[PDB]
Amino acid sequence: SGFRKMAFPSGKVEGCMVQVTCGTTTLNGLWLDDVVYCPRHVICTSEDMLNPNYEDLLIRKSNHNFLVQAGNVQLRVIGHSMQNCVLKLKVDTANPKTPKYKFVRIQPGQTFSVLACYNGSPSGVYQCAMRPNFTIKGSFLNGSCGSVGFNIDYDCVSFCYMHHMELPTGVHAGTDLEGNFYGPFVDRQTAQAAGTDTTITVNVLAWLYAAVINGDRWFLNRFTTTLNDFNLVAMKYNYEPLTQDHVDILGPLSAQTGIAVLDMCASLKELLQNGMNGRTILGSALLEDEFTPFDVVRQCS
Amino acid sequence: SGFRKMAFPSGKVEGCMVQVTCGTTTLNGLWLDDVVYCPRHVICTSEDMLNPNYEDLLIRKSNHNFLVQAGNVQLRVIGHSMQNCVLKLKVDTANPKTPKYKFVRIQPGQTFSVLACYNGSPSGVYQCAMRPNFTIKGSFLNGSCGSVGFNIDYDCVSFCYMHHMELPTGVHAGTDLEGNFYGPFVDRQTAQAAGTDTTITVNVLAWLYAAVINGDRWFLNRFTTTLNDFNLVAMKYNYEPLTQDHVDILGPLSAQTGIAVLDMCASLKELLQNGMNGRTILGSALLEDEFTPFDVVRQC
Ligand SMILES: Cc1cc(CNCCS(C)(=O)=O)ccc1Br
Ligand SMILES: [Cl-]
Ligand code: NA
Repeated sequence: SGFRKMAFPSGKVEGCMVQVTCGTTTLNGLWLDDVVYCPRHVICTSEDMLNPNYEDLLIRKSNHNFLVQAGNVQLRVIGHSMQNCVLKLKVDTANPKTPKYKFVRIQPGQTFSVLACYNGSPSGVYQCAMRPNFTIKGSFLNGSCGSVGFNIDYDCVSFCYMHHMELPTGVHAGTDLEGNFYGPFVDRQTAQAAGTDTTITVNVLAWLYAAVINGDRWFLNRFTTTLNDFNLVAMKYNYEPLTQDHVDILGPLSAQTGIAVLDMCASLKELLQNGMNGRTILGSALLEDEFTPFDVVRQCS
Repeated sequence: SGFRKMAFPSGKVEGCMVQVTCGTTTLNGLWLDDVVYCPRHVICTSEDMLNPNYEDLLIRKSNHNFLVQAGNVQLRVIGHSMQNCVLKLKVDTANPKTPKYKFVRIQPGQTFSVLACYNGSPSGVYQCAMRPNFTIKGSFLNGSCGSVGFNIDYDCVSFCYMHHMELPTGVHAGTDLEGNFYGPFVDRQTAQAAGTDTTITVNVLAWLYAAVINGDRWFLNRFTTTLNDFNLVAMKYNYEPLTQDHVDILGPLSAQTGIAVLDMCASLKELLQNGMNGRTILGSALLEDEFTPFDVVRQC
């Protein structure tokens, strides 16, 4: 037993991290087959970043303006193009460490592992959720840009995130690997704030199941409720609505414990109103919302 | 900006994880050069659980009683020996993925990454600390036995923990990679209980210094304290005594932030007295004790 914020093993992704330099800017790229993926803002000077014309800045650029380094080996760039906010550098050599992979776009509430890198060198792994306001509460210092987020499904790496920038509040904004932003953000130096964030209700519920599975049962009660009743409470506390689909995804956990989602919703309703009466759940004084139902089943079963 | 329980990249450890089978028992082994390290309890059955005579059970085994599997490849055992509570199976192939490594025994309060593994397949990675009572609050199911804890400093993997057992309170007990247990525990399923756990005071202080660095000052006060007065208070909340060693260790974070170690100690005494009054520090509504002074300087 025990319950921890757990990342996927990072090794299949560590094998894909390179350093990309354009002028004075250095950051991380993802090397898969014969292409290196990195944020297009690597082509910007600090002057450029206030109002960049990426079209113009890039036609002015050529292959030789890009220094790709895989540890102690220079990769030769033989092509360059832009997909949305991502720069694709074609290289002369396929990554012999390319895993089975696809590019996937995640939904808010979904979790993924982040390999934090500095100078194309993997430094840390941590599990994140994509927030309802499309930011992530990561840990990123300068040179972190181009760090990626991923899931593993058997042998297949699903790449879902690339880090572009930190917002004024300390939270982070990035794209999928096709360079589409998550959330209403642009890759320019400008005034950008995260929306007011919400709590991922289905994830809180999943985590209450994890707590019960690990013997932390105090908050259970004899009561049940309804989606409509609960959701008027949720909306009140800046919780996402619980849909019937959320209820069905918790299904397995509802079985293994005998606590039906609206049964557990009544526990949660009461924690939102009355609080934790001091106590903790899985060594947290907060209602944790960065474990999905899948995460709880995966780690506990 | 941001502050997260960050684990080390697990890749150098993933290339060393194999499956070890003996009798009907399967758990994880660590493949470094021509040696596979696993818990010696792999050679026990039901009737050997309470009072295993390990020297007696191991002399009755031949090399071919051990089935070592690295993915699809079967490894050939050519030798076995026991060092303390760890079994060392010699194999005919050196692991070509062996990273630079060492074995270190850590002290309570130190942090490390765990790679939780089942059937020699890595399942996930998380950060832990050695608690003052010599347990770890891990996440471990049946079959995770022989999973390892490590640090990675400057490309060298420092192995500091191998998982052996879960105690009745749901916390975890293991050995260093020389097979010596952390704490008073033994590889017998005889009744054992960990000491009352305590909060790692030096870690809480480092994490408060981290809060100040990332721009949180709400919990500072105008007070200072003597070391001795701080300990008389902190022990009433089951906090570990703070030593002059702990004070020296915080000197850098003190100098970085301009707050004296004993001023920060006054702030902690007040937080223990008041709680957080509906506020958070680095996103926590509790006082975090699984970040070391070193960890806070690395991540920040
Ligand atoms: C002493 C000890 C023995 C065991 C024996 N394995 C557990 C079940 S079985 C019959 O498959 O081996 C485990 C841990 C310790 Br600690
Ligand atoms: Cl140590
Ligand atoms: Na209930």
